[PDB]
Amino acid sequence: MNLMITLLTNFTLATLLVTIAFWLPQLNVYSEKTSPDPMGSARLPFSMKFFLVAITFLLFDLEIALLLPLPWASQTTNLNTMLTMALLLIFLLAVSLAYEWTQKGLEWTE
Amino acid sequence: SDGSSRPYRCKIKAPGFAHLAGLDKMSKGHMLADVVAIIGTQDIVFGEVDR
Amino acid sequence: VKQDMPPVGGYGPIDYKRNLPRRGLSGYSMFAVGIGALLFGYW
Amino acid sequence: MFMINVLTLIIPILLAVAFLTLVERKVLGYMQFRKGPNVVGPYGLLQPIADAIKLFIKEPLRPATSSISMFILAPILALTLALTMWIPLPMPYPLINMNLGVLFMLAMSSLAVYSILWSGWASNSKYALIGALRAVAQTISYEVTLAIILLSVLLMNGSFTLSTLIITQEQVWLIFPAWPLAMMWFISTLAETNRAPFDLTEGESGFNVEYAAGPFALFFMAEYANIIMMNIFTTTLFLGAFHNPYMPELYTINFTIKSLLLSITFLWIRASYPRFRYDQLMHLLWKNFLPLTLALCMWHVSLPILLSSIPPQT
Amino acid sequence: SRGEYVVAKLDDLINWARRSSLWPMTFGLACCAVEMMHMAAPRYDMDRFGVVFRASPRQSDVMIVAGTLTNKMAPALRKVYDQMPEPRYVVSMGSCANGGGYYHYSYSVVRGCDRIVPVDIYVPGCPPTAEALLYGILQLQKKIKREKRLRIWYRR
Amino acid sequence: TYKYVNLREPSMDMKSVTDRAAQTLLWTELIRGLGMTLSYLFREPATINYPFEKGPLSPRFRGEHALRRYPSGEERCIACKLCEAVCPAQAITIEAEPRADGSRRTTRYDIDMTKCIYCGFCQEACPVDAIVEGPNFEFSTETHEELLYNKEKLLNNGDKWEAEIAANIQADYLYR
Ligand code: SF4
Ligand code: SF4
Ligand code: SF4
Repeated sequence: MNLMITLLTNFTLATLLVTIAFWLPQLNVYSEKTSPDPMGSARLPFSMKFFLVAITFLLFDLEIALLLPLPWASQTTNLNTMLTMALLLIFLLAVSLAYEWTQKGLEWTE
Repeated sequence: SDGSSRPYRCKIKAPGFAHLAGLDKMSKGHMLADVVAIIGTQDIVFGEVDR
Repeated sequence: VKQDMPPVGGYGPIDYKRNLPRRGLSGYSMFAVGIGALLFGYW
Repeated sequence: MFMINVLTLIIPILLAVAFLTLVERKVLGYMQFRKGPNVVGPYGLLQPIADAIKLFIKEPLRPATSSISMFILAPILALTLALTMWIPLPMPYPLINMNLGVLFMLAMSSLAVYSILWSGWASNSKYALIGALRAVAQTISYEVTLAIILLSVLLMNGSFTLSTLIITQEQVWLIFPAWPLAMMWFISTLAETNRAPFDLTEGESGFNVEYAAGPFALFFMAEYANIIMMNIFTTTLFLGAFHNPYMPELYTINFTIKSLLLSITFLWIRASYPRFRYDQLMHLLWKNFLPLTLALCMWHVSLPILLSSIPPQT
Repeated sequence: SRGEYVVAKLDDLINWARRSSLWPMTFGLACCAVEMMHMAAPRYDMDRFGVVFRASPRQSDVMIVAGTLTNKMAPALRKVYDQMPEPRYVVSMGSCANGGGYYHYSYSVVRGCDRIVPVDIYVPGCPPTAEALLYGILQLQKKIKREKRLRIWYRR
Repeated sequence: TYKYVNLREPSMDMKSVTDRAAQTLLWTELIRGLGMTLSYLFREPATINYPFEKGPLSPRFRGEHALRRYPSGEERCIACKLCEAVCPAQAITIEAEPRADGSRRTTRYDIDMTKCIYCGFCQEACPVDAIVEGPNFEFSTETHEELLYNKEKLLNNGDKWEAEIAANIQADYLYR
C-alpha cells in the first residue's frame, strides 16, 4: 500500500506540474502565429544500421535476462555445474558479439 | 589606378574564398559531424569570403 | 630626443618552446598498483 | 504520516536540482577563469528562483504536433520515473524497503526512454525524430552495459537488496576489488543521462526543442534529478559509508558529501573534454566496453568460487 | 487601495524575474559578434548577470543583432524573430545594425535593422566596446524594470 | 628554417608499448586534463565588477563626438568642411554662413552616429582641433533618431566633456 501511495503521489505531482506549465501562461493575452526544419519536403529514408543496433540490443538484452539470476544461483550445491553453465552463457554471449564483429555488423555505428 | 586620387578597381583576394570552394572535395565520404570540423580546420571568416 | 625605445641592455630572454613536464609513474608501476589494490580488495 | 515522508522525499529533490543548476553555473564558470551568477542574489542564491518564475510566465510555443497525447505524456513519464526512482535508496534507511531494489532501478532505467521516443514522435520535425532515435540507441546500449556491470557487482554482494550494500561494505569499499567496473560504471552512467562528453542533441537537432518553456523546464528537472540520483547510486554501490544504527546522521552526512563530490566531478568532466561523435561512442561501447564487461563478468562469476568467498543469500 | 498595491507588487516581482534571467540569442554576422564574444570573455563575463551564453533561439528572450544585415539575409532574421516567444526584445549593436554604417549606400545592405524588426536598445560604435554592449544590456534591464503591464491591465 | 610537426616514430620496445597500453587502459591524459581544469579552478578569476569597475583605457580612445571651444567662449570651428570631405562614411553634414559679427561660423553641423565608423579622421583633419572624439562610450539610446546629433547636441557634449577632453589632448598632442 505504501508503494501504490508513493506511485500515485509522484504521478499526481507530475500531472499537476504539467497542467500548470501547459495552462498558466495560456490565460495571458498574446498574438497568434502562422502554421509554418531542413527536411520538411523530403521523406525519411530508411537506415539499416539503426534497426540493426536495435535488434542487437534486443538479443543482448534477452541474454542478459538469461544471465541475471546468478546472485541467487551462486548459493547452490552443484557448484561445478553452476560455474560451467554461467561460463557457457557468457561465452556464448561473447561468441555472438565476436561473430557480429567479424561479419561487419557493427559498421558506421560501431 | 587611373592617375586620379581614387582607385579605378580594387579586387580583394581572400584566402578563405578558395578554401571554401574545396569544402565539397574535402568533406566527401565523411560524416555530418565531421563537416563542422572541416569548416573549423579552415579558418573561415565570412567577411572576407563574401567581401 | 625622447622616444619609446628598448632598454640599453636589451630585454630578457623569452621562452617559446613546448614544455610538457613528463610527470607520473611508468606503466609497470601503474599496473602493479592496480593489481595490488585488486588483491587487497579480494582478501 | 507516510505522506509526510513522501513529501520530505520529493520536495528536496526539486530544491536540490534548482540549486544544482546554480552550482553547475558557478562551478563551470570558476573553472574557466570567470565567475558564475553573483548579481541576482547574495552570491547568486536567488538565481534559480528568478529562472523558474521567468520560465513559468513565458508564452508557450504551441507547436503543430501530430499528436497531443504523446506531447503531454512525455513530461508525465519523465517526471514520474525521475521521482519514483528515488524511493528504494538506502540513506541509510529507504522509504520503501524492497527485496529487488536494484532490479527496480534497472527496470525504470529501461523504461525512461519512452519519454525521448514520444517527444521525438510528437514533434512534426523529422530531424527531431532522427535525433531522438540516436539518443534512444545510445541509452539502450549503455543500459546493456549498466545491467552487466550491476550483475557482476551484485554477484559480489550476493543479493538484490540495496540496503545490504551497506553491510557488505563495512570493512572495505567495493572500489578496491572492482575499480575497472567502477570506472566503466561511471562512464556508463555519464553516457546514460546524455551528459558531456556524450550529449549529441546540443551539437549538430534536439528532440525537445519544440516543447514550451514549462515542459522544457520539466524535462530539465527530470534529467537533473536523474543525474543526482545516479551519483547517489554510484556512491551507495561503490563508495559506501560507515553506518551506525544509533546515529543514522553520520551515514547521511558521509554519503551526502560523497555524492556531492561525484556530482561536482560530473560538472568537472563537462568542462574538460570535447564532444564525442555518435559512431565514436558506439565504437567505445560495442568494441571496447562490452568485451571487458564480459571478461570481468566471467572473472567475478568464478572468483568467489575459487576463493571460498561466496556471500550469504540473506 | 488594496488591489492597486497588490498588482504593483506582482508587477515588480514579474519584472525582477524577467529582467534578472535574460537569455540572449545572438546573430553572428560580422565584427560585432567578435566583440560580443569578447564581452562573454572572463573579464566582463555576461554570465554573472544571469545572461547566459549562446542560448537557443527557441527559448531565448532578447535577440542581439550584431553585424551587417544584407538583403539576402533579412527574411531569415524576420523568420527567427517571428519564431521567438513573447516577451521579446531586440538590441541593435554597432553602426551596421543601427543605420547601415560604412555600407549605408550599398546596393545589397539593409539601411538599419529597424526596417525589419522593432528595436528596443541601440548600441552605437564600430565596434562598440564590450563595456558599451554590457551597458546596453544593463539599460535594457532598467527598461524592463520600469514595465507597467499589470497596472495597465488593472486600470483598463 | 622549417620543422617537422608530427613526424615522430614511437618506440617499439616493451617498456614504451606497455606505457602506451597503460595510458589507453587507465586514462592518463584524461586525468591530466582534469588536473589542468582543477588547477585552473583555484585561480582568482579575472572578472571585474561592472559598472563599479571599468576597463583600462588610453587617452587616444575614440568614443562620442564633441565640438570644442577656445578658452574665451568662442567656438573653434570655422566651417572649413575638411571633416566632411575626409569622412569615409559621409556622416558629417555642414552648412555655413557668416553671422552678425562677420565671422566664418557654421549654421548646421550634423553627425549621423549610425553611419559613423568611429575612425577619428575628422579629429585628425581638423586644423583648429574643433571636432574631437571624446572618451565617452556609455551613450546607448532607445530610439534611432536620438543617434542623429545636430550642432546643439555636439556643443552640449563639448561643454559637458571639456574637462576630460582637454586633459586627453594635453597628454596626447605631442605624438601628433
Ligand atoms: S558596425 Fe563596424 S564593427 Fe560592427 S559589424 Fe559593422 S563594420 Fe563591423
Ligand atoms: S570618426 Fe571617421 S566616420 Fe566618424 S565622423 Fe569622424 S571621419 Fe566620419
Ligand atoms: S575640420 Fe574642424 S574647422 Fe573644419 S569644418 Fe570640420 S570641425 Fe570645422
